[PDB]
Amino acid sequence: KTVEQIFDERYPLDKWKDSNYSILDKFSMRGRKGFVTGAAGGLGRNAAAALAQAGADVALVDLPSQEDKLTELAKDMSERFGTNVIALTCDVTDTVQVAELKTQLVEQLGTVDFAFLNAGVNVPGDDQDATEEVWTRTININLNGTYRTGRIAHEIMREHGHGGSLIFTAALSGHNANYMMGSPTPVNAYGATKAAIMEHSRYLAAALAKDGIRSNTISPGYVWSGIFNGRIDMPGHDAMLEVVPMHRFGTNDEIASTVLFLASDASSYVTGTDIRVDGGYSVF
Amino acid sequence: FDERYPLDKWKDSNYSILDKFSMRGRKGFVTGAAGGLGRNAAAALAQAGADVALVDLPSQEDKLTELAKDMSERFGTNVIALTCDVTDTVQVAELKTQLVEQLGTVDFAFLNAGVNVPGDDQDATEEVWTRTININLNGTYRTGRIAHEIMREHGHGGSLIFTAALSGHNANYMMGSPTPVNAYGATKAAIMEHSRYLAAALAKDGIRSNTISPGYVWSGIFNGRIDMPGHDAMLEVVPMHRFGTNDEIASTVLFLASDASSYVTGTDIRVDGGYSVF
Amino acid sequence: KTVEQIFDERYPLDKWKDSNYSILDKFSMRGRKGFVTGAAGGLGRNAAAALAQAGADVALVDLPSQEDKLTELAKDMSERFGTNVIALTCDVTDTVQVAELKTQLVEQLGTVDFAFLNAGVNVPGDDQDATEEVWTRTININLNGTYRTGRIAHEIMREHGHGGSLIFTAALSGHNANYMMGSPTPVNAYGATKAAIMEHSRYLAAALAKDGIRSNTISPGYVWSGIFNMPGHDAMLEVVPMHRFGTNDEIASTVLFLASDASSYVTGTDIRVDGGYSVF
Amino acid sequence: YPLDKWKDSNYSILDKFSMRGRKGFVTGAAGGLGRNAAAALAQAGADVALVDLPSQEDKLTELAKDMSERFGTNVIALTCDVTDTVQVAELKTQLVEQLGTVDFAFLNAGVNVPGDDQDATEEVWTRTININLNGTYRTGRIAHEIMREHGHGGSLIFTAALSGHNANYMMGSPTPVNAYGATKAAIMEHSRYLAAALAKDGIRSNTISPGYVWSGIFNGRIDMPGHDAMLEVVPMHRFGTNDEIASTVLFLASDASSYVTGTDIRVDGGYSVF
Ligand SMILES: NC(=O)c1ccc[n+]([C@@H]2O[C@H](COP(=O)([O-])OP(=O)(O)OC[C@H]3O[C@@H](n4cnc5c(N)ncnc54)[C@H](O)[C@@H]3O)[C@@H](O)[C@H]2O)c1
Ligand SMILES: NC(=O)c1ccc[n+]([C@@H]2O[C@H](COP(=O)([O-])OP(=O)(O)OC[C@H]3O[C@@H](n4cnc5c(N)ncnc54)[C@H](O)[C@@H]3O)[C@@H](O)[C@H]2O)c1
Ligand SMILES: NC(=O)c1ccc[n+]([C@@H]2O[C@H](COP(=O)([O-])OP(=O)(O)OC[C@H]3O[C@@H](n4cnc5c(N)ncnc54)[C@H](O)[C@@H]3O)[C@@H](O)[C@H]2O)c1
Ligand SMILES: NC(=O)c1ccc[n+]([C@@H]2O[C@H](COP(=O)([O-])OP(=O)(O)OC[C@H]3O[C@@H](n4cnc5c(N)ncnc54)[C@H](O)[C@@H]3O)[C@@H](O)[C@H]2O)c1
Repeated sequence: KTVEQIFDERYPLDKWKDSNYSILDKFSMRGRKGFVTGAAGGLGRNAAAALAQAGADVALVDLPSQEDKLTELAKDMSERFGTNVIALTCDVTDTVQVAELKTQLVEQLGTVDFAFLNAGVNVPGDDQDATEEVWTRTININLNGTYRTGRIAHEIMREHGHGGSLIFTAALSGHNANYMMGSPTPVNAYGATKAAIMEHSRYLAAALAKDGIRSNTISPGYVWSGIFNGRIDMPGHDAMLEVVPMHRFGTNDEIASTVLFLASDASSYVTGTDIRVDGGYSVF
Repeated sequence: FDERYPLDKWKDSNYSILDKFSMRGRKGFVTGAAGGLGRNAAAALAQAGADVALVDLPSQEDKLTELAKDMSERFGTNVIALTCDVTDTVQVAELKTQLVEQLGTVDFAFLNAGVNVPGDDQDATEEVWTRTININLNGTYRTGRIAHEIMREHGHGGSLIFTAALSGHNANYMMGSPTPVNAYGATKAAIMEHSRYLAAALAKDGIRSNTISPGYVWSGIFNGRIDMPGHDAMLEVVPMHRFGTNDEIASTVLFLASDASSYVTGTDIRVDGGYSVF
Repeated sequence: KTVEQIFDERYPLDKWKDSNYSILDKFSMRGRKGFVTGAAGGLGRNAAAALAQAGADVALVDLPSQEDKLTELAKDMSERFGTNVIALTCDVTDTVQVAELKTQLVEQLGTVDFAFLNAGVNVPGDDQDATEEVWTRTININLNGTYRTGRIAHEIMREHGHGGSLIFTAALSGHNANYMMGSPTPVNAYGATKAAIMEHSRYLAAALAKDGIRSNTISPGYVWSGIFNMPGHDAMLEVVPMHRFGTNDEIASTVLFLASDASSYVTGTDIRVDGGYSVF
Repeated sequence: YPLDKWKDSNYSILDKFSMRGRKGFVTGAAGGLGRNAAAALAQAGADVALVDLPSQEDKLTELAKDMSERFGTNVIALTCDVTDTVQVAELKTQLVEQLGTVDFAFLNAGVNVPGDDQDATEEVWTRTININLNGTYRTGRIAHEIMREHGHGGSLIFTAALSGHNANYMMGSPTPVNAYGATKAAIMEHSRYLAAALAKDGIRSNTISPGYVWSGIFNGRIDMPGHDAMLEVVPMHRFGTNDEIASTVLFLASDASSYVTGTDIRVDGGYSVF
């Protein structure tokens, strides 16, 4: 029937039988623009760098204090991959800076096709006796900060009248209390925010599907991004990887490839789900 | 071994499995105790033989006092009204003191207080978002904090029950689109991973931490807001094709609070009439 | 007659204001009849002893080899709790014995209002190099056997035109690979079958809700049931916050919750009784 | 642990998605997901064996020749019923003999047996377990047997389902996926166990859980009202296409996912959120 002809047109079965078509083209980010938060840190800058090499304009977003490190990273990535990689400072806990970041993203870059909302922090003393300061500091940065930065991203997309890809950095702390030889790590408030970020991403996926916007999370395990260099002896290293079958820390590049996949058309039917990158931690 | 892991306790004639659901000699509190889930949980625990503090907003003091008097007479336990806005850190600090002074100790807490702020969708404003976090997430944290602080200071175990939600796992489906539970869903997911950490962290101290995730419960909050077509439309994705009742949450709170759940910690019990299946 | 008057009658708010009402009555199994598979094991007999003490008639079901043990336990629990507790031997891999079980359940009990599908096995050499023999034996017993015993339970319920509660024993192994000092324990096929039982239970919960039948899984962690007999013990309890094995009565109390009206709005979900393992 | 590989003229993140010199096989290679996955891995520069029922031998050969021409790689056809242990043993030997070794396996073969509801018979139940569970375990087992015997790592990819996580929803009732859902759930915990057990061997094990994908299996079996009634709970409000599964299979097969093991990627256009 015409009903079957409609389905056969809507859903092509074998694009690989077109000479001009390639499955590798899906991982391209050419003619696309977006921003990366916490882009001074290992996961942020490496993710941004991977998106730039795929051929995307990337605004490197981090604290005002990182302005110098941002602008030189923005310059290095620009000359390396011949892309418009700019630097924009914004404290994500300050609404005024977030409101002004929205303005500069649209003006300096052009639009937002993707957003890697990676900015986050683990506060010391984040255990069962996490104080009001330790609790609220984590909630204000991880949950409220992300929400705001996530909001301006999908605000621009709808206002510009096109789709896009939201990638929120969660954690296994959002799934499990991180195991350390009988006792858990201090990730009480930290885990709560990442679990909140996860179900937030899931809601936006459901709500913004009609707008052509996908929303997914990456839950990295132990990744050696530079966060705690010279702050973990090999006794600690080998002790931490007890419960990681692969018995090694992840690297920034192994997260960068996952961000690329979620940002690109390779994941065009992936929304409202999580991709764990933990070397099999979640199995235990 | 063997001596500390009895295989067949039922072979003792003076033992009974039903004694594990008893709460006689137990003392604790319930937040949101003016609401359907809270007051029915409080009444269940009191009927099981516990002393209960009914905790809610200052504006609910008269209702709480009425409820507390009613439950005391019916069940013959110490049921008292104690007001606390969980957003106010000063009132939470005072709540800790009055719990200890008027009950003696805390062996259980049902941290049930929560709101659904209107306009909680993709376009959630700073106010709608932060209000939901401040009440549901921060409010539940600090009320949870004083409960296990009292337990450890008094040198005994206890059971924390946090009210999460189905919204914490899934976005509530209604006729193609999700219901506005953007911030709400986020706070309930946070509470579930919060309770999990505490379960692992406070096992040393003999304290269990678990969540209940209610589906659709006819608590009083839906009265006069929905019609029959809306009722049926909401329950399209609920196999049992009916709202749960306050007694069905109350029986679950008694299980997790009592010794029946003695080896149950860092987990969640969904009470949603099979919603989560879909 | 008003829409709100119907809702008020459908959904009572404060049943405790009925002086004849008690929340503890929801845990009674008086006038309820059911069966427990693997009833010779620790989890099985204790669950049965609990349900009998709550006031239920119980058929104790296990392998033909356990007949004498089942008879002794069935006579013991009958004297103790003053209910009709009977023994009915059945190999869950044998379709003729399971058809014979369905007959004797209706003939000797009268009906089936609850079923604890607890029978299960852990086969030696169940690792990455699990053989066709080890794999298929696990699947034949754990998955296919549990399916059959579960099927006749909800067949009897629907044939007798009433609801009931199915309880399937899953495991921690169904969610995660059990941790031992860097490597997983041999639960390759075992883990697979327990994960299959969980999603099997979840389908039945959705399908049988209209028939008034509830389906739930219990996922025990490390329970000292008698299947076991400082070292090794502590290595396994390294990732258990409570740093102790569960006892059979701690699973039995979870079964009684799921079998009783205490869980009347609980269906298509799992209850982890693992002392906080899942957290790690 | 390098911190910034991007700061290197001899490095590309896109190169991680290459399969140059990689050898492996795809079960269910006659169907939409299988053949399009194979095509994607072939175009990435892998030698690929198309594995399906003996009845599909002619179709597999035509595809294997078509794919070999377009992508200039050794794409071959092998018959194997996954319910037959003798044919699986024959497959293992033929895989090594015709490819050389197996660096990856996409265990994608599966069936949805009609009458698979609450009253799924012994015949309907056992058929689903035989094919989906025992057959997937077999084809998986010979894959990591070869990898380890040949003393190198690899990537196992098992096709699970949405049905493995949730009972598919349609107008207030679950669709008949009783045994189906059970097998797909078993495959996910199977994959998780292998991920933990074979990590030291350099072998990764992951699952893909498709929602509704217009692979060809739905052709002429659903009308427009039925189509729309199914997409009520899919926010993207459309079926997936074989290419959208293929891109996911390539990610999990390739070095792009080098730190991804013992997990699942749902490709359901947002289904899981409800
Ligand atoms: N590397 C890991 O082990 C790991 C594991 C799980 C989760 N994560 C998460 O990944 C993300 C990146 O972490 P990382 O490993 O690269 O270490 P990192 O500390 O270098 O990265 C965090 C970055 O977020 C920025 N940040 C914090 N608060 C901010 C604020 N108000 N405004 C703007 N920027 C702010 C920081 O400046 C930093 O550059 C974090 O969100 C972290 O929670 C990391
Ligand atoms: N009824 C349902 O269908 C349902 C479903 C999922 C989750 N929940 C959650 O269960 C819990 C109780 O639900 P309910 O049905 O009884 O609704 P409810 O509104 O009647 O009960 C919640 C109570 O929390 C109190 N509250 C709000 N803000 C407070 C604050 N700052 N400080 C102290 N108290 C405050 C309220 O006064 C109220 O009495 C809530 O957390 C709710 O989010 C309910
Ligand atoms: N550490 C634990 O105790 C633990 C943890 C997780 C899951 N489980 C599961 O709990 C259930 C009971 O475990 P248990 O601790 O009592 O050990 P158990 O071996 O003593 O009990 C299992 C019983 O099932 C019976 N069985 C095996 N195959 C059978 C067949 N074809 N037909 C009839 N009966 C058969 C056995 O005879 C046995 O009595 C099992 O399914 C087990 O996999 C146990
Ligand atoms: N298309 C979807 O919407 C969808 C959704 C969820 C899961 N899946 C699963 O994805 C996989 C591919 O499905 P599909 O959409 O391409 O449908 P399909 O039926 O066209 O492809 C499956 C292939 O497996 C083969 N097969 C069946 N039994 C076999 C046996 N004993 N031995 C060897 N091969 C056998 C079949 O010949 C078939 O070519 C399946 O496992 C399916 O269960 C598909």
